[PDB]
Formats: sequence, C-alpha cells, structure tokens
Amino acid sequence: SANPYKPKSREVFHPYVPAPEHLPPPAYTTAVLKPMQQFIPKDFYRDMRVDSLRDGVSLGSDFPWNVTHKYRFWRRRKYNVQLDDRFIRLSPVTGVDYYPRLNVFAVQWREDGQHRIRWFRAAYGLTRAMRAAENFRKTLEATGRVDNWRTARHLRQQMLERRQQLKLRKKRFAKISSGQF
Amino acid sequence: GWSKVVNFLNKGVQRRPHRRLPGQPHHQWNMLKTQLDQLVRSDRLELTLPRAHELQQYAEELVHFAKQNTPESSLIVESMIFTPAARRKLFHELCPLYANRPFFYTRVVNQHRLRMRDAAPMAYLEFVDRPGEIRPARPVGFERKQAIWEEMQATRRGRRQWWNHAKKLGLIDEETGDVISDINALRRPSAAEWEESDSSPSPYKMVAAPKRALEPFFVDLPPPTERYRKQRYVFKRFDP
Amino acid sequence: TKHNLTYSGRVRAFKPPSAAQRWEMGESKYAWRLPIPNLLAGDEMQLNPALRIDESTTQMFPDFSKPFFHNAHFNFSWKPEEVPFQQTVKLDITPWRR
Amino acid sequence: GNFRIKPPGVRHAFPKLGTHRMVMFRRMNLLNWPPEDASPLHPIEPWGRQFFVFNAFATIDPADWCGPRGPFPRLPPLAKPAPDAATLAASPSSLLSALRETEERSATRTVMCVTDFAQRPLMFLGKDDFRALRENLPRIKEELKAFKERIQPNPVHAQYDLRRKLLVYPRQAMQRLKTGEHGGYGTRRGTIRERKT
Amino acid sequence: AVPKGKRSKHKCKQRQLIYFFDQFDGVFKRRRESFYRSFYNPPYFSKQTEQTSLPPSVLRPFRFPGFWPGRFAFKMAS
Amino acid sequence: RVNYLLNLLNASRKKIHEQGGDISRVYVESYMLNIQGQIKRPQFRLRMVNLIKTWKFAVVLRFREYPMDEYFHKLFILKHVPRSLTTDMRLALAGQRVGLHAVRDWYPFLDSKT
Amino acid sequence: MDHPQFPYEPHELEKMRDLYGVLLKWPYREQGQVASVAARRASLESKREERLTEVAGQLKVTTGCSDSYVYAPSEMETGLYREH
Amino acid sequence: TLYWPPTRKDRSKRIRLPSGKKCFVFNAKRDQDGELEPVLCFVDSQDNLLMWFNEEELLEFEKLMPRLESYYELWEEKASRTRMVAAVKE
Amino acid sequence: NKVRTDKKERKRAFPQRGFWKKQNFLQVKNNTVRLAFAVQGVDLLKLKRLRWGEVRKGNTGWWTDDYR
Amino acid sequence: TQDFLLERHKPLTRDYRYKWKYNFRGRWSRRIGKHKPGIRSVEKKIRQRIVRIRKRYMGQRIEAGLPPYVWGGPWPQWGRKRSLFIRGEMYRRMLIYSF
Repeated sequence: SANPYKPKSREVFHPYVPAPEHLPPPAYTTAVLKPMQQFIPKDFYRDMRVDSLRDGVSLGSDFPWNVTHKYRFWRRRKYNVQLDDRFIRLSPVTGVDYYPRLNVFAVQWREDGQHRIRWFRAAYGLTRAMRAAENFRKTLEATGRVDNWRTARHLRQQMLERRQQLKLRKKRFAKISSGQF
Repeated sequence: GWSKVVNFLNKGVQRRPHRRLPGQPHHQWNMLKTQLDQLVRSDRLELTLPRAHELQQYAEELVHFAKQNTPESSLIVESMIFTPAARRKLFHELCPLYANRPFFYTRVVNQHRLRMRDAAPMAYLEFVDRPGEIRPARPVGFERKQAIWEEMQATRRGRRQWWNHAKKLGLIDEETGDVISDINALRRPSAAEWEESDSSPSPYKMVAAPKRALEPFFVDLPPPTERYRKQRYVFKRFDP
Repeated sequence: TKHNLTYSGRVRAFKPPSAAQRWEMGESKYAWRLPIPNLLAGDEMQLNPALRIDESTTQMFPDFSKPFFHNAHFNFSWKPEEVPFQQTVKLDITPWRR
Repeated sequence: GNFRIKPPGVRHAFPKLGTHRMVMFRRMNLLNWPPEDASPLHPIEPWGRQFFVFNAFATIDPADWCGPRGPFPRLPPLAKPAPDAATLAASPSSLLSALRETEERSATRTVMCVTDFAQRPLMFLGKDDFRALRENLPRIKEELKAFKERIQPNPVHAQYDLRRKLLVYPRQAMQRLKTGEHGGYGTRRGTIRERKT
Repeated sequence: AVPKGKRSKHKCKQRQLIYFFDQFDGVFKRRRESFYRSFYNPPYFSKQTEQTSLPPSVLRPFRFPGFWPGRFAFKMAS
Repeated sequence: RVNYLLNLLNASRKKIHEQGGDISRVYVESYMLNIQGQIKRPQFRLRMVNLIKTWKFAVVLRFREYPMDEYFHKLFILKHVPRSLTTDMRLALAGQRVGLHAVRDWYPFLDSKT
Repeated sequence: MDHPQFPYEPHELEKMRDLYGVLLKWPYREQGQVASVAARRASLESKREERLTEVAGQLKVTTGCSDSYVYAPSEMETGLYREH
Repeated sequence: TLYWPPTRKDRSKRIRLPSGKKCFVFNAKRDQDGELEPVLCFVDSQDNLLMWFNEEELLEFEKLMPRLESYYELWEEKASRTRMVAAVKE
Repeated sequence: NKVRTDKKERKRAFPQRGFWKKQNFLQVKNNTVRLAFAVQGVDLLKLKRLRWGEVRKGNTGWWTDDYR
Repeated sequence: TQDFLLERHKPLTRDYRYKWKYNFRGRWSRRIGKHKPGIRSVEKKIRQRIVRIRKRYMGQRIEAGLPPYVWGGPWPQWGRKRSLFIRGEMYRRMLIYSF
C-alpha cells in the first residue's frame, strides 16, 4: 500500500558513515607520496580503499563490484552485453497494474468520483492481456471517462446530464426552498 | 472382482480405434512420439501387447512418409520424431532398406507370457528385414520376382499356382508359352543403390566387413552400446 | 574414496577456506614472478601458473571486445583493464511517470 | 578426458558443478580415452567438433583374420602375450603386479581422429587422406557455394499464414475465475470512507 | 445398509464353488492355454538376470523317459 | 503367493525322484489345509480403529505313485493322459526330434481326436 | 542468431502452439525474424536516441628481467589487491 | 526418388580418397531441425555415412589444417622411434 | 524412526498404487561414488556387474570375447 | 483464394494430435503449477523447452572447450529490485565497520 510511512525518495541510499569520533587519523595517512621521497606503510591500500567508501558519494567507478568480493557473483558477471531497464510486467500507461495471485492485468481509474477497476486475464497471453489493458485505459481517456484526463469538450458534454439530474433533484425538494411545509 | 462382468459390460460395445494411454492427449502424443523415436533407434522394443499394437501404426506412418521425400512429408516426419539420432537412422538406413517395400515395415510378436511383477502380457515390436529380427522378412521387388520364378521352376504345382500372377510379373515368355530362362534380364536399378553417374595399396586401406568397413588399426574402446553405462536401478532404501 | 565422499547423510560438503587461500600466511598470486622464489626453485620446480592449466577443463581464450563470461579464465574478484568499458544499467522503476 | 590417476590431495581438483558434473560423469567411463600420447584436442565452431592426432595400435594382417564375430566386428590387435604363470611365480614381483600384468601392444600407426563435443570418435583419417582433402579443398568451396543457391525457404511458413487468413480459427475461453455468493458484473467499485479523526 | 442375518456355511460353500468356476473360466484356463502355447518358442531370457541365470537355451526337455523311443545320451568319446 | 505351493511341489517331486519313485506316474490325490493363525495390525480410520489380518496357513499334499497296471488302465484304456506329456509329444513331433514311427507310436495318446 | 523471448507476441505464441512439434527443435533464426527480440531492440535504440580482426584477448605480460624489475619492492605487506 | 543415397543431380562428383573413403557435397537434413543445408559428406568404402561438415565448420577446419600437418610429422617420428625400440628389444 | 516409536506404520495399513523411486538423486549419488573410485583406477560398476567366479581385467567383456 | 476455398486440403503436420484444448486443469484437481481451472496456457511450456535447448547448446560448447562466448542481444529484465547495488552498499558498510 502507498503508506504515509514509506520514505519519500525511492533511490538507493548510501549514507555517510562517520568513524568513532575519538579515533586518531588512520595509519595510511602517514604515507609520504612525493615521487622523490616515498614511504608506503603497511596495509596502505587495504585501509585506504575501504576508507574511501566512507563519504557515500565516491563509491568507485565499478561499484558495487569493487566491494563485492564473493566469487558467487563474479562467476555470473558477463561482459559486453546489452541489458533491459524495465521489468517485463510494468506498463508505461498510468493505471495499469498486475495482480499475480489472480493472474490478471488490472486497469484502475476514477470516473465521476467513483474508483473503478477492470480485470484482463493473462492466461490468454501476457502481451495480449497487457496490451488489452493499455488499449482500454487509452479508450477511457479518449472518451473522457477518466476525470483527470478530461478535456473542456468532455466537461461540457457531461454538464448536460449533470443539469438534468440536478433539475430532477430540485423538483424533488421544491417544497422546502419555497417556504411551505 | 467377477470375470463375467467383462462380458456383461461389453455386451453391445465397440472397440476403440485408438487405445488410450494414461494422461491427457498431449501427454499421450508425447509418449507415443518418444517411444517411436526409441523404436527407430533400437530396431525392436519389448512392450506390452496393447502398447506394441498402438505404436505399430505410428511406426508405419513414419516410414511411409519418410520414403516420399517431399518437403511436406519431411515436415510430417519432423513433427513425428524427436532426436537427431532417430532422424539419421530413419533416413539413412530404414528408407534405403525399405526403398522397394510398398508397406508393412513392422511386426508385433506376442510373447505368450505374463510379466512377473504385474502379470502384464508381453510382446515385441520390431522393424522388419533388420539383422537379428525374430523371423525372416519376405522379399520385395526383383527379389520377389526371383523367389516366385524359383518356386515355379521347382515343381509343376508351383507353375500352375503362380501362372496367372507370373503373366503380370513378366516371368512368362509369350513366344514359347513357358517360363523365361534368364531372370537376370528383369534386373533394374533400385533407389537403394548409388547411381553410377559419378563414372588398394594404401597403408590405411579399409578392410571389408559384413556391416561396416573396418579400419586397419586398433583403438581401445568398447562398442558404442558398452562405452557409457550406469546402474540400471539404484536401490531406494525403506525408511521405517 | 578420501574426501570426495561424505560418509553420513550430509549431501553437500562444507569445507572452510584453506590456509593458502587465506590472505595472511596465504599464497600470493604474483609471488611466482619474484626473484627469491625463482632462485630457490632451481630446476626442481617451475613456478609459472600457466603450466598447471588443465587442458580438458579450460576453454579457449575469447576476444575481449565481444560478449564473454568472466569465470572462464580470470579466477579473481576484479575486472581486468584490458576488458573494455562496461555499461552500467540502472532499473527504471517508474516508467509510467515518464 | 584424461584424468590424473592416483592424483595428490583428498578431493577432486577439477570442477564438478554445472555441466562439468555430467562432463566428468561421462569421462569417468573411458579412463584410457583419449590415448595417453595423443596431441592436444582442438575444437572448431559452431558445434564443437574436435581434431587430434595420435599413434594407434597395429592390427593383425587381415589375411590371418578368422573373420567377423558378434554385432561389432573388429580386427584383433597385434599384441605380445603376457608372461606365463610359472615365469611370474619365479619372478620377484608381488602377486598384485603379477595378476595385473597384461599384453604389450605397439602404438605405431599415426592417424587423426575427429570427435564431437564429447570426444566421441566420428572418423579417422591418415596422412594420405588428409593431403588429398587438402588438395581438393578449392573445388569443395565452389561446390558448397553452388549447392547453397539451391536452398529454398520452407513453404509451411506461408501455408500457415494462408490458412490463418482463410479458415475458421476457434479461440476457447480460459481462466473463468469463479465467484461465491457475490457475482461478477465486469467491473469493480472502490468504497468511499470519511475520515473518523 | 447392512446384512440382516449371518450367511450360512451351506451358502458360503455354494459361493466358494461358484467363484471357483468364475475364476477358473475367466483367468486360469486362459493363462494355462497361453503358457502351454508359449512352449513352441525358446524360453524367455531376461537380460537383467544374466548375472545369475543359466546361458540362453532353446531346447525344451522331454520329461517322460518311459515314452521316449530315441537315444537319451551319447557314448563317451575318446 | 502361489510360489509357496510351487516350492512345495518342486521339493516333493525332487524328493520322490531321489527316493526312486517314478515322477511320470505320481499324482496329487488329495490336499489338507491347516490354519495356524493370523497376524493383526491396527488400521486407524475416521471414527474407529480396525484390525487387518494377514493369514498363516499350512498345506499338506498327498502324492501317490500309481502302480503300472493302474497307469496302463488310466492312460491307455480311459485316455486320461497328462497334458504335459501330450505337449511334450507334440513338441517332439513338431521339432522332428523323433522318427516318423513316433506318430503311430504315440497315436493312442497324442491328441483329442486320435 | 535469436530465438523467441518470453513474453511472446500473440502471433508468435499462437504459431508455436500450433506447430509445437516442428518449430521448437531449433528455434534459432537470423536477426530480425523474431518479433519479440526485434521490438525490444527497437525500443532500446529509441531510448538510446532519447538519451543522446578477431584476436584473443590477453593480459599484458607481468614478468621482467631488468634490475628495475628484480630489485623492486615486493609490496606484499602493502595490501595490493590486484594480484597478477 | 529417395533423399539418401542422393541421386545423380542431388550430389556433386565424388572425391575418392586413397583409403577407400569418399567425400562429396550435397544438401543434408541437418541434425538440429532437419532443414536442408549444404554439407561436405564422408562415406566409407561400403558407402556408409560417417559424418559431414558445414561451410563454417569446413572453413575452421581449413584454418587449423596446417598445424595438423606438423602434428602428423611429429607423431610419425614418435611412431618410428617406438618401432626402433621394438626392434632393439626383439 | 529406527526405534519404531513414531506412527509411520499407520499409513502402511492402507494400499498405495506405487512409490517414487528418486532415481535422479540416487543416480547422482551413485555417479559421485563411481567418480571417486574411478579417479583412483577402480571400476566399481564393473565389479558390481561381474558374475560369480568371473574375472575381467581392464575394461573388457563379451565384446572382447567376440573380437579375440 | 476462391480456388483454395473450393479445394479440400490436409493438415500441414501431425501437431493436431496434441489437442491443446484438452490440456486442462479441473476445478478440484490438485494445483500443479499456478494454472487456474480450465484450459492451460502453453507460454511456460514453450519457455521451458527453449531453455532446455539453449542450456544443451551452451553445455555442449563448455564440454568442447570452445571460447566462453554468449549471445549479446537484448536480455529482458525479469526482476524489479536493485539487489546488486543494495547488497553492495551493505558490504561497503560491513567493510567500514571492520576497518
């Protein structure tokens, strides 16, 4: 559910992790890196390459592979491959969602204040069901059955039946507005 | 149960043209195709009598359509078969072997014994005219002509009994009214032979052998049926 | 059978990393190129790891400019510089918004 | 696949996970194959056929051959018999080795073997056959080019489209999700609730 | 529904005989006939019993020597 | 479970042959069944616990070696011939393991019509 | 080459269902003859636009003979991670 | 007419190698799906199939061929030395 | 369990048509054992298949008998 | 087209013996997979068979020892979560804690 307690941003957070506040400068800071006068202490690279990840910004040009040491994932890494960016069950059309337990693509919208949903069974084919859902959503938008996407023409056309219903209501409660009863 | 109930419940019932195997139709079709592939690869399968009777028709269909050699029949055979080994065996051995056989390329033999474990009647289903066949295949084509000619010459009864068929076959000489003398005159090239339009001292010359040419050297490898093997059944232990 | 079998109901053998595989007191993967090890080797030992490659297990070298697996011949947890620049793909979690 | 028989260590030093598991389960049947003195196997694309060169065992002269026997006829190798029981008993060798002694063969016939991806042999060629193929190569390329032009696309691809265009194609119903007391009407409605705060 | 009384020994014997004839004529006669017809072929040799079975054979013995008019064994060679 | 009876029959035939009886004229004259008991096992069901039984029985068979006169009167006069013997005769004739005289020799016992 | 990518376009699904026993032995075909892969390729190309001899690879030689190499620090205490 | 053995026009002129083996070109039902494709076929002295090479396979084989000559030479020398050992050891 | 304190005998009082054989898992285990033996030069499967009193040295059998 | 409609034709293959409309799950049948009662789709079946073919080919190349090449084309995204980068951040934090 779209809770009020989820975080605002959906990004992957890399917080700044400060060291215990009273530790002195680490060992690798004693290194002298002048080309004419060199001293590289013990564990210089080991300490410094981990200290560099502290700020949470300079994560490394190869992140997260520069911190992933387990060979389980390196054994799976591929090179010179082109990858997609979108989960196959996500539609760019607003209001289209997937219910996996039912195996349906749902279109949810609002029409005259009411919240309405329609199902499109995916057993006939995932692509067919998703495209049917998108087409239904776009048809609703075009015909003006989605409130937020309506146009001035749609509003004008709907106002006629709104007026008819309002006149019926006025005749229903005529005896009160006149001062009788 | 009671045996007479079979008669009672089959009074007024038709035999099913196809014997139905367990599972749904797609599973049944897959099973039949798999066993047809295995039958092609092995030349003979020990099955239950009903299963042999059921798979025989698909074996016959496979051979019949493989012989025709058209794209349509090739696609039919492809829809029937699964494995490249079965495809190769069929096209390169069975089709030349049956080139002159019009039909009826298989046989079913009832073993007349019940399987020990479940008392299932048993049978063999085998392609005909292959080495190791249960009984010898009868000849077709010019070989059949020669067999009938020999039978006609063996005895007068054979001549009388094949007289009319011999006329159609061309074994009767119209000039003299007797059987022809040189049956070899009726020899004609067959599809199984290599057309000769293409028209010994080497240290590695291949040696002649009944089935395949042999190399003039030895390689320490068992035959293909013995090269790779595994236990037929690993025992599953009872858990009390 | 040695340790190629477990003599119990254990199905998957667990073994901790070996001393040579550890870092401290472990075998450096570039020490075979150093002077002292080569001075001690003499003619008794050859330190080049290329000589211990199992021909029946390793694959042929691929072209680095074309799609290939990392596990074939690298056997370490880093990317060689000779492999060209790789594309970092970040998931598009809200396509509907754009 | 040329294991190291009686190797050092207490565990297999070769991969045994994934396809390698079945690779080793296959190669363990033929410890003697490929031959010990064989050249390095060289594979080629795309199906992974392999070539290698080795000296095979000489066979008896066919004139002396007793003939074919069994489902797989073969020429017996030319082998020197193993020492007799009396000789072995007199020798200082242990009973184990004495029992394990076998015949001696002569690996003196150079030949190339072509195998599939799994090292299963397909064909053996001598130097003369190899050189004849090499000489005839140029014409083979022309023949391949000529026979390529005979290729025609399969007709089922067009026939299926034609039948789809012209014939009746039923599409049965699927996934008839069932209801309980409350029936279905093609659409759903979300309830309206006022805040109780 | 349950029986209203115990079936008697007389009727149980009758049922024994009836079921014997049913099973006989439905299963046993047929199985015996098939068994005796199978004798005209060499006995089945299971390849999974090679490790312990006898070598394959085709001969079927003549089991009543008192009705055999031929020779029973050949004289020892020399 | 008929392997038990088959084992009994095979062992009895072997024993009689070893003792010197003529297997060819040994008949099963009678049988006797003697109960020994039944092992009971619980069978747990919806509303009750039942006891399923496995029987334990013994079988006594009476074999008799017919004297030669009785054997003659049975096989030759009354034509009550063992089907095993007749099948062996027919197999011998079919396989040509005996001479042509065997047909008339075995005519009194060969087939139903003969 | 390419082979059909799930989810399949309805025509592809439908054809493969009808010709299961023929088209699913070797589904590899040249680029462009598979609609499922072609559509994904085209979408990726459009997104790229919106955003805007074969030789075996070898690791460079790491051995040497010169004094500069022989008498260089071993750097085993330093924590070098890119061992090679 | 049958697909195998290929008829006159369905195959090229057969090359007879100096061991009784022949090789020719024709369109074979490839193992993957059975669709026709031109291959260099191989048969023994009794006209039994051994195997065939695709165009790409044949080009790679040609690429590797010169090295197999050197392998032939080296293993011929090895066989000669084994023969010498046998002769010395009677 | 081995001490027969469980209630697993209750189901065995009812018939069942068959039981799974776990042949994939059992064959993987068996082949692991076979590989462990074979890397040291032992043909466990051949030994298991040998007839009583049968001696076969190396990878030999009926085919060796046929061709020798 | 009229000639076709007038002529009687025959099936292209034998695949009609599958009778796919009878590949179904009953209302009370045990749940094998995520198939609802009624006719079952074949998308997953086809995907699994193609996976088997691809795996066979790649394993064959591994056994042969051919170079470790892969198909380079568009790999579809089957998951939603950025597990790689989230786990990398976790590892970064663990390394900092050890330091």
